[PDB]
Amino acid sequence: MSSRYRELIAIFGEFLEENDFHVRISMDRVGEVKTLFSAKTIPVESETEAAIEVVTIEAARRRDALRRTCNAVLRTRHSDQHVDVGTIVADEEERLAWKFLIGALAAKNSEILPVVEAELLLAAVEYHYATARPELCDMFVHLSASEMFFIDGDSLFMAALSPQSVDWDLIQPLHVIYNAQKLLYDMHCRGARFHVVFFDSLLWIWESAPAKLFMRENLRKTLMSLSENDAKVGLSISNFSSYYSEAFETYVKQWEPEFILMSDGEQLGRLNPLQAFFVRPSAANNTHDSRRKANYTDADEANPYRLRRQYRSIVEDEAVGDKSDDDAGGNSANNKTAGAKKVNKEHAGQRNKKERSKEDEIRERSNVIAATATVAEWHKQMNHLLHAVDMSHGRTTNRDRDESINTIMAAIKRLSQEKFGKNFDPGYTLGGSTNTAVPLKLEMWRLLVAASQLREVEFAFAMEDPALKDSKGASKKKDSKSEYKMLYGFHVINQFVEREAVKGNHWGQLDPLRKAKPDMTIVEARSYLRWVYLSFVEMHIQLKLKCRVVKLQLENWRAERERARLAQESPKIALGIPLFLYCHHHVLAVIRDEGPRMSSEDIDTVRSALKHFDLPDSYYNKLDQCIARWQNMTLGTLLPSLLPQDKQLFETPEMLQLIHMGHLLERPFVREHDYRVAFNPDNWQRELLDIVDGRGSAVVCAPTSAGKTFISYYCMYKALRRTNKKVVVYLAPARALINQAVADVCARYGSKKYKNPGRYIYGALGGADYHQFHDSCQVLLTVPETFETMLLSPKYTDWVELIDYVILDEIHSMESNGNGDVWERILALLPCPFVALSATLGETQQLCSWLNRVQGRLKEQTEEMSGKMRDFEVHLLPSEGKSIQRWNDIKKYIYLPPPGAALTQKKIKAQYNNCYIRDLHPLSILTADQLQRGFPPDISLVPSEVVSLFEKMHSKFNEVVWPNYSSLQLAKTLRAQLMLIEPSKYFEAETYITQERARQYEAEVKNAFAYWAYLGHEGCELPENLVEEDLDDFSASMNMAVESILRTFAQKLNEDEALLERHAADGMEKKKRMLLRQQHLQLLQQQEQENEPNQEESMEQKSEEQGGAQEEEQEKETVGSVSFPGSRQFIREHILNVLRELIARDMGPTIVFSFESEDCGDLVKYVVEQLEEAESRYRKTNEFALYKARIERAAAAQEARRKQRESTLKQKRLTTGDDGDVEVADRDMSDGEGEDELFVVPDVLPEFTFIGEKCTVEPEVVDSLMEDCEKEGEDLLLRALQRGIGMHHAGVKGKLRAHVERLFRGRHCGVIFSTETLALGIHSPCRSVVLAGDHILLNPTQFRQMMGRAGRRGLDYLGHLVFLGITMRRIKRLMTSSMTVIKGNVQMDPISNLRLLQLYDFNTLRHLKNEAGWKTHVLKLAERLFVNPLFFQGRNSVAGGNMEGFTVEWLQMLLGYFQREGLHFSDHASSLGSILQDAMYVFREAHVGNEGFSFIRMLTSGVFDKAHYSPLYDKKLNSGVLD
Ligand SMILES: Nc1ncnc2c1ncn2[C@@H]1O[C@H](COP(=O)(O)OP(=O)(O)O)[C@@H](O)[C@H]1O
Ligand SMILES: [Mg+2]
Repeated sequence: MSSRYRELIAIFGEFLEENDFHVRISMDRVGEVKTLFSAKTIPVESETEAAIEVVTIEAARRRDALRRTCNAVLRTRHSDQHVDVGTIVADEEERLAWKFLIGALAAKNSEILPVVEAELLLAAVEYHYATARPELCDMFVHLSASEMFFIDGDSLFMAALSPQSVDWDLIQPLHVIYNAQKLLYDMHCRGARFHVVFFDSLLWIWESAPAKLFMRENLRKTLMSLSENDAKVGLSISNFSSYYSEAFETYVKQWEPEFILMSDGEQLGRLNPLQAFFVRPSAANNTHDSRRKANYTDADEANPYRLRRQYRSIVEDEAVGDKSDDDAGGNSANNKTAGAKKVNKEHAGQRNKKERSKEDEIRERSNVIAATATVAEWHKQMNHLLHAVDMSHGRTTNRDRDESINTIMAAIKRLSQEKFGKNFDPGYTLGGSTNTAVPLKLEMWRLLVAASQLREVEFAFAMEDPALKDSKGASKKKDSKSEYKMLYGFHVINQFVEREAVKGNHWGQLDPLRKAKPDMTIVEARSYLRWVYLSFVEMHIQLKLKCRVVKLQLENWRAERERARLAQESPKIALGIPLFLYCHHHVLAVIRDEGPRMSSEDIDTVRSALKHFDLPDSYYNKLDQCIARWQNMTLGTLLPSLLPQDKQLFETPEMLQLIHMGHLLERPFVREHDYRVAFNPDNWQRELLDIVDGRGSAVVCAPTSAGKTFISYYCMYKALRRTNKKVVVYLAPARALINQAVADVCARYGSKKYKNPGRYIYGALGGADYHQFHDSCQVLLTVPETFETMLLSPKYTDWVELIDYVILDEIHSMESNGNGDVWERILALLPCPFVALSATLGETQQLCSWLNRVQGRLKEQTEEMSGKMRDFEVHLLPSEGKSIQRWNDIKKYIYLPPPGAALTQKKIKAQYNNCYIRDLHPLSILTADQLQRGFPPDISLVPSEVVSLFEKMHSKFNEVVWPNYSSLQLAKTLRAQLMLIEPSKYFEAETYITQERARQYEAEVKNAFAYWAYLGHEGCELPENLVEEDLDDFSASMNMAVESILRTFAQKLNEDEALLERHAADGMEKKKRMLLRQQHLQLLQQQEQENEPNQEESMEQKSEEQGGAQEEEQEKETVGSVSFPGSRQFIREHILNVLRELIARDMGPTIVFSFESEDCGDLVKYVVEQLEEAESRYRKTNEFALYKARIERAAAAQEARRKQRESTLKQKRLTTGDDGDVEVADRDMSDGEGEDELFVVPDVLPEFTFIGEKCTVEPEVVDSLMEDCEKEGEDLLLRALQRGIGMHHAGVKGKLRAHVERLFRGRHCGVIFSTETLALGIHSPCRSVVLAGDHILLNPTQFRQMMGRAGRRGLDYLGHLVFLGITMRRIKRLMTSSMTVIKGNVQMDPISNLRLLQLYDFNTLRHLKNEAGWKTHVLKLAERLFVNPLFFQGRNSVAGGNMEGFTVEWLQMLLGYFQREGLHFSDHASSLGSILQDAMYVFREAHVGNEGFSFIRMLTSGVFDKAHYSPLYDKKLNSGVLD
C-alpha cells in the first residue's frame, strides 16, 4: 500500500523536476490529457449517457483498456535510458500518473509528440486486433458459399506449416505441398466457393528458421490452372502485390463483392513483422466496404471471427513490411389436488383460435364391409308382388318440387323491383345508388344455390362429362321458345310430357347407355332431368344480372375518359381497365352454357361497350368467332361493322391486346375440379389427394403463401371416419414450441365421441402443453426424439404397428437451420406412408432417388407377404412450376432516408414521400452475374418487369446491321427466337385476358436473356468451342461475337436497375463523414477554450478564439448526432415514420421482424415512449381546449334533462275540478332515458391511425383479456397492446402471449413486433412486411419463408417487403443466390449403435420361446436401419460408396472397453464393484474374422453372441442420461 506509493513518485521525479505532487496541487490543464487520448483510442472515462448501467459494463471491462493506454504511454515516456521498466498504476496512482504526464507535456513541447503519437498508433492497432471476445461458427458451410471468396496464400502456406497441436505426421523428406491439394479438394468438392487466391507477399519474414520451402507452390498452381483444365487444377490465382497495399487491390475488391480469410497470429511472433502488417488490412477492409475476416484456426470446417462491430475510422500507417417420478407423484399429494386440473387444459384449447372451414365429420363406430341381400327372404316372382310399391314417403317429392318452383317465384319477384331500378338519365355520375346493389345481389344468389335453387333431387352422380350438355339442348328444342326458361317460369310439366314420350327406349338409347340404364321414368329419370332444367334457371337468372353490371358501367366510364381527355393526354387506361375485366368476368360464366339471346342481352351489351372502349375492328371478329363454338347450341352469326356501332379512338400507342398487358395486376384462375369431395381448390390437390387416397409416400414442393400444411388433415379424415383404432401423427418443426398451438387448433374442426377412455389428442415435449399426457388417443403430436423413444423403446412397440399414417412439417427450413440427422432416422425405419412438406429445394432427382430407394427397401423387408398395396413415392413439383408464388407477386422496395432531415413527424399533417421505401427493381441486372448464374432466382413478376424490357431487347439484337453477327449463323440463331416470343406472350389464352399465363413469358424470355450470357462476356470458355453441331462451336470469330453482344448487354441493362442502394446510400455515408469530422472540430478548439485566453501570461485576445473551426458547417446535428448507418437502436428513430407512411401507401396489417429476445423489448418500449410524448404535446391546450369544451357542455345539458323530468313528474297535482281550470298531472312521461354522452382522456388521435382502421370482436372479451394481463403484468403488455403494439416473444407467459395472437388475427391491431418464428410454425395475416436489421444471421433459407409472405388467402393482390437493410450490398446476397438445397447428414453415430445393442440384449436377459420372434424382428430391424445404406454427407466422409457394413472396426474397439474399468459404482470400496473383467470373455470369439466379412445380416448375427455387458449398471446409466 504505502510502500508502493512511496516507490512510484521516486521513479518519476528522477526523470524531470522534483515532485509532481504539489507542483502543481492539481494541475488542472486534466483537459489536455483527455483530448490527447481520444482524438485515437477509446479508453479514458467511464462514458455516461443518461447513466452508466450496472457499472460492470465499465468497471471490469473498462479498467483493462484504461490502465493499458496509461501504462504503455508512460513506459515509453521513461525513455532517456529505460523502456525496460514497467509502470503499473494501482488506484490512487491514477491521478498521480496524470500529474506526471501534464507536467512533462508542457515541459519541452517537441520530444513529447512522437513518443505519444507513435506509441498510440502502435497500441491502437493492438487493441483493434484485441477487440474481442470471438465467435464459434459453423460450420464452414453456411457462408461457404455462393459467391466471391478469397484467401491470400501466404496464410495458405502457413496453414500447412501450422501444426504443433500434433507434431507433423508422415515421414517425408520435405515434400509437403500435398496439404494445399487436400484443402482445395475438400471445399470445392461438396462446397462451392468461387475462389480466388492472392499470394500478397513479400510479407516474408522468413527465415525465422531456414526456409523456403515459397515459389514452388506459386509456379505450381499457376501452371495447373493455366493449362486450362485437367479436372484437379481449378480454383484460380492472381499475381499481386504490392505487398499488401490498396490502390491496387481496390479495383478488384469492388467489382466482384466477396468475403475474406486471412491469419493473424499465433505465436511465431516475432513481434512487428507479423502482427502489424496483417492487422492493418483488417482495419482497411472495415472502413471500405465493410467486409469481414476469418480464420487461421482449425478449419474444415469452422472458425472465428469478427463481423459487424463498428470501426475506428481512419487510422493507418504502413511502415513495417520492410526490406418412479412417473409414478409416485400420483399417490402422496393426491388427497385433493384439486381435484384435477386438466379441466383447465381442455377448456383452453377448445376456446382456441378460429380461422377456417370444414369438410365432413360425424361420430362413427363401425367396421365396414360391403354386401346386401333381400333379407325378407324371398319374393321369387314378380307376380307375387304385382302391383308392388307406390308413392308413399313420396312427400319427399310433393313438397320438395313445390319449394323448387317457389324459388322461381321469389327470384323473379326480387328481379322485378331491381330490373326497372333507378332508371337511367344521361348524364349524371356517379349518383346511381344501385351501382352498389347488383354486385351484392349477385353474391347472394350464389350463396343460396346449394339447397334452395338447385337440387332437392340428389344431383346425382355428376355423370360423365358431356351428359350435362346433350340432355339440356334436347329439352329446349321440344318447347317452342329458343330460351324457354325464366319468363313465364315454371315449366316442369312439359318435362314430364317429353319424359314419357320417346317410348322405346325411354330417352332414346344414347343417354341410358352412358348412365348404364337406371330408372326408366321412375326415380333417376326424374331426379336427373329436374336438376338439368334447374341449374339452367339459376344460371340464366344470374347471367342477366352480370349483364346489368357491364351495362351501367358504360355510363360511369363515359366522362372518366372524356373530361380528362382535354387535360393533356387521353386517359383513362390506368383506371379504365375494370371496364374490360368486368366484361371478362361477365362472359367468363359461359363454359358450357346456352347463350341468353344476343338480340336483347349479354353479347349486345358487351358489343356496344367494346367498340366504345377504343378497340378498332379486327378485334371484333376474334371475339364472336372463338366464342362461337361455346355459344353454338344457340346462336347465329355476326353484324357488319357498318351502321352506328363504333366509337372514338385512343388506340395506337396501344393496339388491342397491349391495353391489358400494360395496366393491371391480376388475372383469373378458373375452378372446376372435384364436386363431391372437395375444397375446390386450385389442381395441386387434384394430384396430391389421389396419392393419400391410395395410401403412399411423397412430398410437396411449393415456393411461401404455400398452402402446404393444412392439406394433411386427408390422413385424419380417413382414420376418423372409418374404423378408428389407428393413430395419425403430425411431427413438429420441433421444440421449442411453435407446432403446438396450430396443431391443436386444426384438429378441433370436429371432435368425436367415444366410450370409456378413448380421448382425442395427446401431445408433447414441447414447450407446451408439457411432458405427459402421453398415451391414449388416436392422434399424436411430439417431436423427433419423443417419437424415436416411443418406437424402439421396447414397451411402446405396441403403438407402432397401429400407426398408419405419419407426416412431419418443414422440411427445408428445419433441414438448413437444424438438425437436418434425426430426419434420416425416421424415414428409414418402420411403418408408414408419409406426406412431407417443403418449400423450395433446388436439387431434384437427388432427393427423390433417396426417398424412392428407401421405399423399395421397406417393401423388400415386408416380404413374403409384401405390402397391402403401394409402396411407392411420388414427388409433386410436376412442373410448370411453382404453386402460390404464382398467386400474387411480391414487390421489394427498400429503406433509405434522404440525407439530412427532421424526425418525429406525426399526425394530422401534410405528407408525401419523404418516405424511405422508394422503389428498387431487383438489385443487379448485369453482364458478369448472368454468365455464371443465368438467370437465377428470385424473380418472376409481370407486368412491368420484362414488359418494356422487350422494347429494348427487340430493337438492338435485330438492328445490329451487321458487324459481327454474320459469323456463323449467330444472327439467325437469335432472330429465330426473339420475334416469336411476342405472340406466345399474348396468344396463350387470346380473347379477353391471358390466364395467369403471362407467367410463362418470364420462362420464355429467360431463353432469350441467359442464352446470350452463355455466349457472353467471356471468350470461348462458354459456350465451349469446337463441337461439330451448329450454333457456333467452330467459330474463331467467337471472341468477336462475344464482344459484339457485350456492348448489347450493358447499354439496355443498367437503366432499369437504377441504383437506389448506391446513390443515396453513399449520400448517407457522405453525411456520416461530414458529421464525424465535426466532432474533431469541437474538441480540438475546445481545449483552448477550456483554459481560455482570459488566463495565461501571454498576449490578450479576451476570448476571441472561441467556437469551432475551420471550414464551417452549423454545428453538429444531422438526423442525429449518432446518425450512423448500419447501427442499432439508427433504426428506431425512423421506424415510427416508416410505419406511419406505410399506413397513410399500403393499408393492410403490418408485421415487423427482428431478432429475439433484449432487442425486441427495446424496440417496443421506444414506440410507446414516442406516442405518450405526442399525447402530452395534444392535451396541453392547443386544439384540445376547443374539443373538450363541446363534450363537457353537451354532457351537462343531458344530465340536466334528467332533473327536468324528475321535476315535472313530481307535480303536484291533477286539478280540473275546484277552480284551477283543466290540468291533469302527470300526463307527459314519453321521454326518456339517455346515455352516455362521453368523456375521454386515456387517448385520442395520435394512436388512432397507428392502430388498425377497421376491426371485429365485440368489446367485452377484448377488455377481459386485457384485465387478466393487468393482474400479473409482465412487460406492461396492457400498455403496449392497447396502444396498437402487438408483441410475441420469449419471456412472456403462455396465457398472455396467446391473448395477443388472437387480436392480430382478429384485425383489431395494426402492428406486431416479433422474431422469425411467426413465418414458420405459427401464422398471421400480413401485407407490409418490415424487417429490422440484417444482423446477426441470415441465410436465404430463413429469408424465403418471409419472402412470399403477404398476398393473403383469397384477399390481397400484392405483398410488400420493406427491408432494413443495414448493408449496402447484402440485398444481392439474399436475392440473387440460387436455391437452398438439401445436403443432410446420418447413421453412423456411436450412440445409435449402443442403443441398438442394449435393445437386443434386454430380451437376452432372463426369459428367452419369444427369442424366435425377437431375433427375426432384430434381423428385419438391422436391415431397415442402414436402409440405403449411407445417407448424404456420410458418403463424403470415410466410407465411399455406398458401402457400410463397417461397424466392425468400431464394434471390436468398444467391445473390450465396456467393462474392465475398476469398481465402477462409484469409487467407494468393494463390493460395488468387484466385476471388471467381463469384456475379456467375449473379445476372442468376436475377433474370429473381426466378424468377419461382407453381407448385412452376418453382422447382427455375430452380435447375437456378444455380452457386451457392464458391471448392469454403467451402460444403462449412459442410455438414461440421454433419455
Ligand atoms: N385452394 C385454395 N384456394 C384459396 N385459398 C386457399 C386455398 N387453400 C388454402 N387457402 C387459404 O390460404 C391460407 C394460407 O395457406 P396456408 O396453408 O396456411 O399456408 P402454408 O403455405 O404455411 O402451408 C389458408 O389460411 C387458407 O385461408
Ligand atoms: Mg405450412
